[PDB]
Amino acid sequence: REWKIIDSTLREGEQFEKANFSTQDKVEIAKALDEFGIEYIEVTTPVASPQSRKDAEVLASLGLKAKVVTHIQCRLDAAKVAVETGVQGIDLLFGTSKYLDIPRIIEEAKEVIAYIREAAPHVEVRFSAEDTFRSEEQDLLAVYEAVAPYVDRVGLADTVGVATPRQVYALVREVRRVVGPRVDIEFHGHNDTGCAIANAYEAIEAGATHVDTTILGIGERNGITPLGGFLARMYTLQPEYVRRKYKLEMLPELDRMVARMVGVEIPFNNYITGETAFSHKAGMHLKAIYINPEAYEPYPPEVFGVKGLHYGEEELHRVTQHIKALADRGQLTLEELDRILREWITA
Amino acid sequence: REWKIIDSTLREGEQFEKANFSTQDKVEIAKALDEFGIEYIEVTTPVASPQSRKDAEVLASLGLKAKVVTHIQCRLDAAKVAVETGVQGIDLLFGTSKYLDIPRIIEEAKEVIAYIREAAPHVEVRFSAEDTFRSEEQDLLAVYEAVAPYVDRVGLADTVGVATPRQVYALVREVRRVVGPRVDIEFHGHNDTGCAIANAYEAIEAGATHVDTTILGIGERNGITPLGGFLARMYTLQPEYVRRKYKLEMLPELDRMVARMVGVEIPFNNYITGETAFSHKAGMHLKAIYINPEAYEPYPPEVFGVKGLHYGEEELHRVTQHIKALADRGQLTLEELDRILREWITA
Ligand SMILES: N[C@@H](CCCC[NH3+])C(=O)O
Ligand SMILES: N[C@@H](CCCC[NH3+])C(=O)O
Ligand SMILES: [Co+2]
Ligand SMILES: [Co+2]
Repeated sequence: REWKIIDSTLREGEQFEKANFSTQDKVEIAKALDEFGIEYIEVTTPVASPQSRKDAEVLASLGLKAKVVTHIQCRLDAAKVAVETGVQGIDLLFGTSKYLDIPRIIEEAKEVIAYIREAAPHVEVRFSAEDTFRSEEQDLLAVYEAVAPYVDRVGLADTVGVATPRQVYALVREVRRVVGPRVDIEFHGHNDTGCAIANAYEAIEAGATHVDTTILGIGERNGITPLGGFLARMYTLQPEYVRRKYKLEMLPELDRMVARMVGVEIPFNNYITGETAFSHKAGMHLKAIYINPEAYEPYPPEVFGVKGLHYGEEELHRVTQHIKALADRGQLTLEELDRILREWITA
Repeated sequence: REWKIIDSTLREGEQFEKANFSTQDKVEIAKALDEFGIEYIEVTTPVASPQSRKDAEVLASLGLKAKVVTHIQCRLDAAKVAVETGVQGIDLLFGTSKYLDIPRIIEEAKEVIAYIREAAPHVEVRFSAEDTFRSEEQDLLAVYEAVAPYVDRVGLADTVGVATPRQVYALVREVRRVVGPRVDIEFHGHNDTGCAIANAYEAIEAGATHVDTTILGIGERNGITPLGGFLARMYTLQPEYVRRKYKLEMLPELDRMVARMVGVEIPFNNYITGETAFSHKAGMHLKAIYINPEAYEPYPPEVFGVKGLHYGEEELHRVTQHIKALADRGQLTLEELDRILREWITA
């Protein structure tokens, strides 16, 4: 299974009690996420406020590799503002939750999608359900199946943080059946019941292609799938893939940056970067206690920076230039060379 | 599904880097867990060290309601020491992990079980696999099925913290098939891939009856299923059951007690008791952002203390005496009256 991350530090993260990111803070965060290799960066909807709009505009025009995306309600005026910011993708939200008129939902959606398709044909269109896991699946599938021919991606969002891993798996398989071969599936999961990482994993197991994370899991309440924890989960299953696509050794810089900005300490037990993530009580690994004589190690700390014509000339040019650039910055490490070259040499 | 908690703060928690509990600390912890309503309290094997043995003896003879249990390797000399401490249950460990002679395992097990059955017939016998989720299931099931007629409970332990929720579910269903109607199933899960709570939940979904937790999830590395997080997960699914069986309003006292003893701060985002567990950025719940006009709430903070002959005379006697005792201590709250009386009045 292949998959991509949608970072939400500048969307979900702004809901975190202590977050108040300046435009400079956001640029710093986005540049670091881009260097890390994150594929998508979602920002708070530009219709939220003048500053949300200004920040979306700045971030979308930074020339990042990562695609800068946003979200809107199903309103033509919101769509208009979002397109104007220059974002590369727009997620349209709907809700059918028991805790909240399907024909209206579908019609308003198609109207807005039609507008975006015409005004900005290059922009990704996504369509997602707020409070997915308190909504009746037949209502969800009805809406997804109606909109799927016209969108690039559909989204499931466990807004309230109650979904169980096997519910996420089941519903993702159902959505895949209904949207067909082309349409991708994104998952956004809150952590109120301790399932955000497990749910993100199970969505991928079931065929989802995109997962939302934030650095340190910051977000509304106890937040969403944390970047570090999610990477740990995926690294144990696909280590070569994960280590190739992301600069895992910079994880501690990302955690520290955000911790400093929002004024928290990294949790004592935080995935990977927490003080005790790799340690145990000296003297307590006793043969009377454990069968295996070694203290177990799920992954190594250093991986996460913790103490006839011819073809291929374009890639050769890019690769050699990139390696040279790293060398001249004093940043050419064995980790970098591995991730740059493994796909060319090994088979 | 009904189920019980095995607290492991005095077994798994002793592996936590910063833990060094005195005998007094352990008594304080065990008394608080007993008041909270935890069913089982597991202590480090008495064969580990003179102090482990002394502490097991003290805890097992405190007259707690909770059952004090321990673990051993499959050795007659270990079994002997464990029985002598007066513990009410003994878990025998085996390992078949790919990362570590089945006939030997089974024979040594039956020898030790036989000894315990004869020497202490009242003691619960449990039988558990170290590093369960890196072991071949056919090896596991072979051992479980051979020992099950003679034990009270079998255990699965994700020692290395790599199991996925659907693996836990599948293997638990398989174990249930093999051990039959009488034998219970316990689950112990590490959190290295962020799945400890989700895995504990899925084990229960599949038929498991016991789950290990520690306060704040302290333990080796980033620890195991945390008490608070697990209770949150279960409360959202079975709120009446959970609120009846445990004094949920004392959760903050338990988290604070352990945090103080081991010298950590409660994580900013800790389940229930963390600073931001219930909060969000003031002003950021915008109608432009969320469809639902209210900021979502998975459970209420106050629930967890966060800001012809006749029959039934014996229970009437116990209930009236208990309510009177609470009143005279100044501890008779509406929460207490609810959990004491709901099972008598409602139907
Ligand atoms: N924070 C929003 C995210 C929605 C994601 C939709 N792609 C929620 O929890 O509902
Ligand atoms: N801390 C031990 C617990 C074993 C539990 C067996 N009932 C482990 O992770 O393997
Ligand atoms: Co959210
Ligand atoms: Co353990």
